[PDB]
Amino acid sequence: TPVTLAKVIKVLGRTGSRGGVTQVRVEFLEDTSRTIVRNVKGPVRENDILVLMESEREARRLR
Amino acid sequence: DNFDIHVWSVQTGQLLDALSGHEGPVSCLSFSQENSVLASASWDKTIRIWSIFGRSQQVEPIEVYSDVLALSMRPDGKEVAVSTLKGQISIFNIEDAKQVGNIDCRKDIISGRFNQDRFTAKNSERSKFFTTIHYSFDGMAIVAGGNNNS
Amino acid sequence: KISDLENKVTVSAICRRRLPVIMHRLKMAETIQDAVKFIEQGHVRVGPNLINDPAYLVTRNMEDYVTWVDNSKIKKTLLRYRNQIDDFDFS
Amino acid sequence: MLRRQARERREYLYRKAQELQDSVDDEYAATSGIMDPRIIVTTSRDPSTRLSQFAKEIKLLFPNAVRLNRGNYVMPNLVDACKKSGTTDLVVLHEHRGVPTSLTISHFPHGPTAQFSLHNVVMRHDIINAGNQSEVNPHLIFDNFTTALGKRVVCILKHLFNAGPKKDSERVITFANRGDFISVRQHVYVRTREGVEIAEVGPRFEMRLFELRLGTLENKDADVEWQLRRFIRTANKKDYL
Amino acid sequence: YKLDVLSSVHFVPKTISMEDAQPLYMSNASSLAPQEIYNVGKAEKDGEIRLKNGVAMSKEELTREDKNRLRRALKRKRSK
Amino acid sequence: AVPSVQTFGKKKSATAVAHVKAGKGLIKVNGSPITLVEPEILRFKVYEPLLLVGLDKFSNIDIRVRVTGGGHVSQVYAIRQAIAKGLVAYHQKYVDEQSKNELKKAFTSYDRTLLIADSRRPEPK
Amino acid sequence: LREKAKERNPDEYYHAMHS
Amino acid sequence: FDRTAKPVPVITSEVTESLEDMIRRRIQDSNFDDLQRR
Amino acid sequence: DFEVVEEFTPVVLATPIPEEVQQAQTEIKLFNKWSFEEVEVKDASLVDYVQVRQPIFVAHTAGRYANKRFRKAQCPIIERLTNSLMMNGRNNGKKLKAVRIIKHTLDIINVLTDQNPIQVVVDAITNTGPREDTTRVGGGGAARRQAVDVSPLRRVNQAIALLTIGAREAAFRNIKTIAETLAEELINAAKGSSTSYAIKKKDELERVAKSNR
RNA sequence: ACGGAAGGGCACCACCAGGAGUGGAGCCUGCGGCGCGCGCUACACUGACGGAGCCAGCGAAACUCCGUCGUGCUGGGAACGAGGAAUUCCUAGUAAGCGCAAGUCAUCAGCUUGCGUUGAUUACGUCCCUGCCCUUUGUACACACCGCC
Repeated sequence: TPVTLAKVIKVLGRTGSRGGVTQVRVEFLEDTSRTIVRNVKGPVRENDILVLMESEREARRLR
Repeated sequence: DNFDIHVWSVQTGQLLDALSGHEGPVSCLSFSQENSVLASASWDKTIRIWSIFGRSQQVEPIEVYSDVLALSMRPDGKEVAVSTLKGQISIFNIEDAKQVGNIDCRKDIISGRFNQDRFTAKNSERSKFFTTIHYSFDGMAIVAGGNNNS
Repeated sequence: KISDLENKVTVSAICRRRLPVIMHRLKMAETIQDAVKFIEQGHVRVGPNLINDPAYLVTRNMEDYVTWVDNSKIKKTLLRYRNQIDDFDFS
Repeated sequence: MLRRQARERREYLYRKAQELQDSVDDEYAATSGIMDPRIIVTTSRDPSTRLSQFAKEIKLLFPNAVRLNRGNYVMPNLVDACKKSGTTDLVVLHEHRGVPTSLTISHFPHGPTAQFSLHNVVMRHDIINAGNQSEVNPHLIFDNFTTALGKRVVCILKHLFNAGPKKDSERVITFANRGDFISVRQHVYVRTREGVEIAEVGPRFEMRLFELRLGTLENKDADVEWQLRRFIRTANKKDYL
Repeated sequence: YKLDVLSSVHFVPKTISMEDAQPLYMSNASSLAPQEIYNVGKAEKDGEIRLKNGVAMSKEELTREDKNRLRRALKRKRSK
Repeated sequence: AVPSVQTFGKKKSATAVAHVKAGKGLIKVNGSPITLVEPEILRFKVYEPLLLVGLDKFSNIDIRVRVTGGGHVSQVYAIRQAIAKGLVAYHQKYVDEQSKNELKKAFTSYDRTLLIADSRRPEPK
Repeated sequence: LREKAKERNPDEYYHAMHS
Repeated sequence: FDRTAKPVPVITSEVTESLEDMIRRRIQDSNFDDLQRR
Repeated sequence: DFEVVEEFTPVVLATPIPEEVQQAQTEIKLFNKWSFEEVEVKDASLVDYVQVRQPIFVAHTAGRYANKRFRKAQCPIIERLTNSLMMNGRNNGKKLKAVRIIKHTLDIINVLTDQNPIQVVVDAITNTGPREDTTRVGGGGAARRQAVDVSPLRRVNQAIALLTIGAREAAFRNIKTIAETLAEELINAAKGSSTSYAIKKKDELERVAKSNR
C-alpha cells in the first residue's frame, strides 16, 4: 500500500472525543492543499508529520 | 516584599491567584506573544518559565550563575534574554531549557568616577551590569542600559 | 502600635536603621569605627547596587540583601578563612 | 535568604511571647478568612499500601489537599520546598503495620506543629463500597472544647478547612472531646419532616494531642508550647495536662 | 520627602489661574461611555415591565403563560 | 607562589574540590591519574570536559582533585563539574577572556550541566 | 550552639581572620 | 496495683449512639461552628 | 592551497592519556567506537523524535528529560533504549548493568552485521513502530473496536517498549541472555524479517486495525 | 418547596497510557470470630559461584572488573516454579532496588522513624465514561461579545 505522510496544523479542542483519542486537522505533503481531519491516539503537538495508510476516509466522534 | 507573582483577570477586576514559586523577590516579568508563557526572573539566581493556561500550571526553572535583573523576550516567542548581576547577558530557549549563548558585557561599559570615592574609576563594580534589556523586532539586535551612562 | 508612636520612635530607633549599625548587628564588622571604613571604601552593596554614603537607612525589605559585593578583598579573605573560595564566579 | 527566614521566625517568637504576656490567635489573624488554605499530605517513608489508602482518605476528607508522594524526600528541603510552593498546611502520617498512629499537623509558614496519636481507625476502602465521597466544603462541629489548649487546637484544626460554606453544604465533620481524646467522624444528612437522618461515611478515629511546638516540623529545637506529662503522679486525674 | 531621601539610593528633589496637566485637549466629554450616558433600567409605570435586554413587555399585552414565566423569572432574580 | 585557582562542584551529596595551577599536563583524582576512575564505564563521562576543548588547553596546567562523599556516579559527575569549571576559572583569571568565554560557550553548547547544577528541589503539585 | 549554627549568617568578618 | 494513664477509649455502640444524637441534635439546632468569609 | 594550523607543539600531557581517547578528541564517537555522523533516519515522520544529531560518549546523560510534556523526545534514542531496558522487578536503578549489556549488544551486532550499530537501531525503531491502532469505543457496553492513528512520539515509545519486552520474552529463562537476544531481535527488526516479536506485534496491530477499520 | 434543562470547572475514590502490589505457599502485630489483611520471607540466568576493586549520610550494600558452570526439583531453595475471580495504589530525584544508623514522654521492637545510595517507563490532555462541584441579573468602570434558563 502507498503510505502517505501528512503534517498536523491544528489540534481541535472542545470536540466530544474518547479519552485518549484527540481529533486533529492534518494536511498532506505531496500537495500542500487538501486537508482531512483524523483522530490520533498518542500525544500530538503541532506540525509533526504522521503516517496515513487510509487516504480518503474522514474521521468522526468516538461517542 | 512578598516574593510572589500576582495575576488578575482584566475582565473582572479580581485577584485570580497568588501564583507563588520563587524563594526571593522577583524583579522583571514578561509574557510571550506566541504561546503566552510567563517568564519570571528573580534574585534567587533563577528564571522561571510558567504556563498558566489550560488545566496545567506547568512550572520549569532555569538556574543562572549570578543574581538576575532585567528580562526581555524575543517577539517570536522562542527565546528569552536575561541580564545578570555579574555583567553578562544570557539567552535561553524556552521550549527547551538549554542556553544559546552569553554575551559578556562587563568590559565595555564606562561608569563614572564619583566625587564621593576613595577607589579608582574602573575597578569599582558600581554599575557593571545591565538594569534593562530589550530585543528588536527583527529578532537580532539587543539594546541594554544600566545605572551607568553607557 | 497605633497611638503610642509618641514615645518609642526616637534617635535610638531612627538611627538603628543605619547601615553601620545594621552591619554591626549583622556581624559583618567588628564595630562602627571600621564598618564606616568598609562602606566608605565602597565594598558593601544593598540590593543590586553599591551604596557608599554611610548615612543610608536600609529599609525593612532590604535588610535581607545587604551583603558584600563580588570581587572584593574582604569577601576574598572571608572565603579564604572558611576555605571555600569557589573561584569560578570571580571569588 | 536564611537570614530572612531566621529574622521572620525570631519576630514570630517575639509576637508569640508578647501575646502570651498580654493574653483568632496571633499566628492565624492575617489569614483567618481571606485565603483558602492548601494542604499537603504525606506519609512517613516508603509507606505501606494500607497507610497510602488512609492518606488518600485524608486527602478526600478535607479539601484543597494534594497527596504528595514521600520517598527519599529529605525533611528540611521538603518543608522549605513546601514553603516556596507557598501552600499553608502540611500533614504527615506515621503508621505501624498498616494501622496509622501519628498525625502531625504543621502550619509550616513559621507556625505551630501539633502531633496526634491516632488510636482506633476505620478505613472505608476496606469496609464499604457505597460510591464516592461528597467532597463538598463541609460544616464543622466541636464538642466541649473549653480549655485554653482546647481553643488553641480547635483554632489550628478548623483553620485548615474551606472558609465560609453555604447553607445547603451537606457534610458535617465532628470533633468531640471525650476526656482528651478528640473523636472524629463525618456524616452527610437530609432534613426529614420528622427531623434529620445522618449517614456515616469516610474515616473515623480519635486523636490525642501529645506535642504542640512553636517552630516548624524540621527543627527539633522548637520551644514547646504544650506537651502531655505521662509520668507525673497525677496524670490520670485531669484533662489537657 | 525627608524619609525617602534618608532611605533611598538616588536623590529626590522636592488670581485667574490655568493648568498644564490634563487628560486630553480634543475629546472633552464627547468621549463618554454610552453605558454611563444611559442604561436601560426598570419601567416607569405599572402597566409594563422592561428588561435589561432592551425590550418592553406590558401586562396588558402579555398572555398568561408568558406572564407566569416572567413572574417566575423575576422571582429567581429576586431570590439570588 | 604559582598561579593557583580553586573551584567546587557537587551533585547530590558528593563534593569535588579542584586546584588548577600552572603545571605540565598531569591530572589527578585523589593522587591517582585521570585514566583510573573507579566505575570504569563512565570514564568518558569524566573525560569529555577535557575532550570537548582539546588537550592543548591542558598542556600548561595540572589539576589535583580531592573527592569525598556521594555514590559512584554522583562522584564522577562531581569530578566532571569540577574539572570543567576549574578550567574556565583558570582561563578567566590567568589567560585571555576571549579564550574564557570561548570555553564557556563550548561547554554551554554541549550541555550546561557541565558548569552549573540544577540544585533546586521539587515541585509541590 | 546548634541554634547559632542554624543562624550562622555567612558573611561575618573580623580582623582576626587572616590566619 | 496502680497504673499511669487512662487506656484507649474503646468505641462501643453506646458511645457512638451518644455521638450520633449529639451531632443530630446539633444540626437540628444547625449550630455548626465553621469559619466565615471574613 | 588552503591550510589552518592551530596547535604547534605535539601536545602530550604529563599523565599518559590513551591513544584511542586522544583520537576520539577529534570527533566524538559513541563508546569511542561509533560515529553519529553518517547516521540518517531512512524513514520520515520519526526525525525529531529519535535524536541522532548529538554525539554523546556514553548513554548516561542524566539531565532532566521528563518534567515537560514532549521533552522526553530529545534525549538520544539509545539512552531512551537503555532506560526503557533497565526496568523489571529484578532490576530498577541498575543502570550501569543496563549500559554494559547495551554495550555488549551493539558490539555483537557489529561483529555479526557491520552497517554500524546506531544505524541498525534507528531503522529498527522505524520499522518496529506501528502506524495504525485500535481503541475501545464505548457504545454502551459493546466490545466494538475502532481505528485511529498514532503520533510519532507514541510510535517511538511503543517501538522501544516492544523491542525491550521482546528481548525479555526471548531470554526469560532459556539458553541465551538479554544482551545477545536483544542483538538478534533487533537485527531481525532492523532487516524487517517478520521473525522478530516486534514486527509480529506490529503486523498484528495493523492487521486488526485494517480488519475493523 | 420540589424537579428538569443548559453552560462551565475539577479528580488516579475518572477516561487514557503504563508501572507496582494484594489475592497463591510459611512465619505473623492486629481486626473480627478459623476468616480478613499489614509487613517479613522463598519460588525467575535479571542465576549460582570464586577472586579483585570502590564511594555515603543522619547519628556500606546495591554496584564495577576478571575468571568457573549452564538451561536441568537447577548447583535456586521434603515442600516450593511469580500467584484466578477481582481489587488497591502511583506522575520525577516519584514507583522501585539497596543497605546504614538511632529507639527522642503519645504508637513501635515481630517493628517504627530518620539517613543516605542507585534510579527509570508512561500521561502531563480530555470532560466521551464514572462521579464531584459551580453558575444560569455581566455590574465589573472602559474596548469587544452575549443578550429574556
